[PDB]
Amino acid sequence: TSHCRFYENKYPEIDDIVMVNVQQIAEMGAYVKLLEYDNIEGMILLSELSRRSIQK
Amino acid sequence: FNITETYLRFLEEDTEMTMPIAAIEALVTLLRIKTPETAAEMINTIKSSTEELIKSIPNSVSLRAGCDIFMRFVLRNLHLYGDWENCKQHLIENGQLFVSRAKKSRNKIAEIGVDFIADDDIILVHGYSRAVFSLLNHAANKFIRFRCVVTESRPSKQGNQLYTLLEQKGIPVTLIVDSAVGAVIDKVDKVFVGAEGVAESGGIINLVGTYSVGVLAHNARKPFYVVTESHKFVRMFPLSSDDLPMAGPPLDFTRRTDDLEDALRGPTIDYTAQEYITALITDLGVLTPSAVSEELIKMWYD
Amino acid sequence: HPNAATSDVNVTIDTFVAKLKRRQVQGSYAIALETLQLLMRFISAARWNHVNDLIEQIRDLGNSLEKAHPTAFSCGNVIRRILAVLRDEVEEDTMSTTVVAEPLISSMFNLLQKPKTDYRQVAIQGIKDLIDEIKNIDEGIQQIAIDLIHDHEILLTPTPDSKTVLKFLITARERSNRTFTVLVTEGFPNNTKNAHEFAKKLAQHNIETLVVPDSAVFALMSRVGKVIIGTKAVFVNGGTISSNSGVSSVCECAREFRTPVFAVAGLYKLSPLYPFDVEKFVEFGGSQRILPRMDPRKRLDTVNQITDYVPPENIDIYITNVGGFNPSFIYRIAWDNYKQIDVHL
Amino acid sequence: PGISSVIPTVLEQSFDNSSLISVKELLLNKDLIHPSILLLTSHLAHYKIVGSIPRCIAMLEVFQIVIKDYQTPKGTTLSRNLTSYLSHQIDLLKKARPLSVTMGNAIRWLKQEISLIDPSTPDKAAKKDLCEKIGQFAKEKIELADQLIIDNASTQIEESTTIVTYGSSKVLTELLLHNAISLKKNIKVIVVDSRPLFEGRKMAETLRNAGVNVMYALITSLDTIFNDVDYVFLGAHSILSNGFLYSRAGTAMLAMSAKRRNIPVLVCCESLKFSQRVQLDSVTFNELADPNDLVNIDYENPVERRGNKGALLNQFIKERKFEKKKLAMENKPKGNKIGGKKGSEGESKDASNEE
Repeated sequence: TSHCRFYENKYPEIDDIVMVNVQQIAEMGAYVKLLEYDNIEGMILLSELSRRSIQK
Repeated sequence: FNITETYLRFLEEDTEMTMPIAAIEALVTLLRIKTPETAAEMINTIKSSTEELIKSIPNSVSLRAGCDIFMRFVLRNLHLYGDWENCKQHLIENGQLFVSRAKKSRNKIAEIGVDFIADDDIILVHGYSRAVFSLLNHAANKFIRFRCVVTESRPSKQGNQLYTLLEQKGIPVTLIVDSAVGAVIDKVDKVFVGAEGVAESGGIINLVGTYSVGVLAHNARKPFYVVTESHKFVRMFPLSSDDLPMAGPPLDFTRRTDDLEDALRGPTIDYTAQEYITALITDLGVLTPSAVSEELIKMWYD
Repeated sequence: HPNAATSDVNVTIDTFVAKLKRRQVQGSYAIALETLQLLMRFISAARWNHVNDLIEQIRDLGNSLEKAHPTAFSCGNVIRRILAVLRDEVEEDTMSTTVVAEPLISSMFNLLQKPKTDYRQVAIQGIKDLIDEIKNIDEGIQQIAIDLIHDHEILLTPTPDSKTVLKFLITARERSNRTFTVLVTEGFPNNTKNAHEFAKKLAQHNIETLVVPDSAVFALMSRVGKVIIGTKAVFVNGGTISSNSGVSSVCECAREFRTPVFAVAGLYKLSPLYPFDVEKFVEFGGSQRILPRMDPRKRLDTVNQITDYVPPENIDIYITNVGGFNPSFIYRIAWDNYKQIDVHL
Repeated sequence: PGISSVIPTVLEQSFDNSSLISVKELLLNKDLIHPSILLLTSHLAHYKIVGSIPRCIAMLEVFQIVIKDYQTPKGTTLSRNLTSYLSHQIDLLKKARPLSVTMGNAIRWLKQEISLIDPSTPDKAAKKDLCEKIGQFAKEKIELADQLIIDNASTQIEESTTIVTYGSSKVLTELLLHNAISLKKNIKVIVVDSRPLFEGRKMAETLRNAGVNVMYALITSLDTIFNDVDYVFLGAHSILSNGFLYSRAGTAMLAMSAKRRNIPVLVCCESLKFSQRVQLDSVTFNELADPNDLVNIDYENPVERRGNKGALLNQFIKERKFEKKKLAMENKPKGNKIGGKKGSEGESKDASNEE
């Protein structure tokens, strides 16, 4: 079974960097699992995700 | 943080404040507890609330549409990407602000939509929508040249109520039955229909019959109308002649009886296509052909 | 709002009014030109200083013009376009003065949520742009025209009153290998002479002309393939004001037969205000032109109308100088030329 | 290029909007011509399977292969004769058989890409990224579009459905298969087919191979299964900015029938299928092959028989012409679902500004 956080603590901090693997999009943004800080889901809203076909 | 209670509180009230508006206000209040910034806690909670609303809903999509609109608005809000408090404050503000907007919309309607009335033209208002009634009242106030006509509608006696309301004004009133509408082809000049939801392009949800009316209008080449204020913009499209979420069963051939149990079952809800309607009535400037779809496109980008 | 503020700045308003009323000006193009000239005069002379106040003044002027004349639309449209042009620049200026601007695309919720100065040159440029747009409509459609009608097929053509339509027809006719037959309806009390002229031109142009009495449309409809409206003005829900008389019935017939109805006009003829009715827009001609006599003719109240309205139903496609737009699409085009607050004056 | 014209059959008095015939049998081929393209042409000359969607994919693949094969020369630069080559290829394709809007769009995109990357960049590094980008594009503007279509279908289609289709609309077939096997629901699927093409038959065969209950149909009647039929998707090829559809065979007839009886029709498409060019009749642009599909007396395609049929010029004046692509109407296909999920065909070019 694949679990357990990468660092010492379970929950991330402020200003730190994480890599995410996407599962599903639309309606909210991306409530997706992390590959840098635990397998528990972390969410982005449809505003901070993009800057500059986005939904494609 | 409670929505069933709110739903219970509002069903036959309306009049002063629109049914959907109250719901929107409630949603705003809910939002303004768990902070819009913390999107992890907030959006999930919103979704849960929507689910609850759906569960509590029998025969409606309007509330759902409203909440989707609210969500969209919220999403739009955070696009300033600078100071995070001002946006939050703005979000907090936009609830009673929405209510306020309604008055303004009504005022706008009372100025743009009052140009339509001509020499000897008989008006027939379908369904129940406050905006249409307000428009009618404003027309009466102007004293152009008209006739206000009612119907024999069948949900929980709505048509009768409408007729009674009309009586208050004083304007001479005669009635049209759901069946006896067939005789109307040119005598009643223009066919007006009130809305309880506006979808993509021409898609409108009301009460116990609109599609047939539209068809009749098409046959007669009559001007068909959709009349509303501003709170009903949906992303929806049906496949068949009619397709909707239903609590009242479609074509329920009732079980073998002799002493009566359950019988009042059929298409309680009605949709209309793009081709049948000639004019769209909203306060948002003067838009008609397919502006709502464009608006939706602008909003969703999905 | 009539003339009161205008002193030794602008006088030509009265002249414009005169031209509108007694008809010394003829053809929509000419009207448009006049309007452009008026705008130029306004720009080269009037005092600016403030921007909002200037905008208000312009709005007032527009209102006054509307009050003066309704049957002219091109004039109005041009003004509206110019206003729209001004507006973007104004917005840009405001954006600079204030100093987030754009998320991804042009978006809604702008009406719910809260959104020394130079502009004269930009206004001038807008006028030039408008002029350019006006220049030629036919030199922009005739490439999407010799594309629809083909060999051994038959046309039905009402309203030869619009100068564009005739030209389009001529362009269609140009070819030597292609052959087609043309039916031309009259429209008696307002368009007979014009129709005759058109017929003559067709005859000259080495094409098989067919003269149609307004009654004999029905006994030849089995062979009919295409319908073209000779419109003069365009509206919000796709609808069009025609260049007078004898179109509507033909259109209805076509609809009944389910026989193709095309619309040829131009996007300068495009108006950003809805046809709330037909009664306020369409005017009547002269009752004297049908029947002579006067003293016993008090009893003989005769009815004749010039202009014609067609519903947003019998119309199908609008190929413009830009391209092929549709009745349920023209709103966006209108918006692209005339902006939000500019519609309501 | 080689050899052109020198072919039988008259110009035809009825219907001659486009030229009718070509290169089938190879003799004296040029040194620089890639054989893959030739092979493709040979296939298309007598093709049964592909239609609109897979053709474009194949073309893309071929282009990718060509790119892989090609390196920056010493004398001529990377943007020196590539464009010319592309043009030549396009011309060859035209000569072979008229093409689709999707293909044109792809070509345009390629051109744009070419314009983008400056010739001063390292060559090896350039195409390494370019190929990746192309792959990404392919993934997005095709497979992802298909996925989106599928998801649209999922929300919309009711709890188990009777489905009617026409042609060889590969996406729709895939969707059907998914419905059958992946999500698992009842699939009473009805397929119609004409004489000249055995596309419908092929589709049916494929369905059988996957284990699907299919109803086979021909021209003589359609209504025999209707008068019961509940939900219908139509065959697709290309869309116009009118709100109309330029599609294959008697789909228009089917649509008309649907309009007449009970329920309208709906079509789902890719977001890069749309054009900005417009037309409104089956006389505008006709897609033609040789009048030989009905010369052989039914059954199979390669037979070679002795009988009676074969009088194109032999007897006292006889013409045996046909059409492949016809005009589908507007008032009846109310539904259009793309990469932008939801909308109507009444909104004929609402996505053309956004892209």
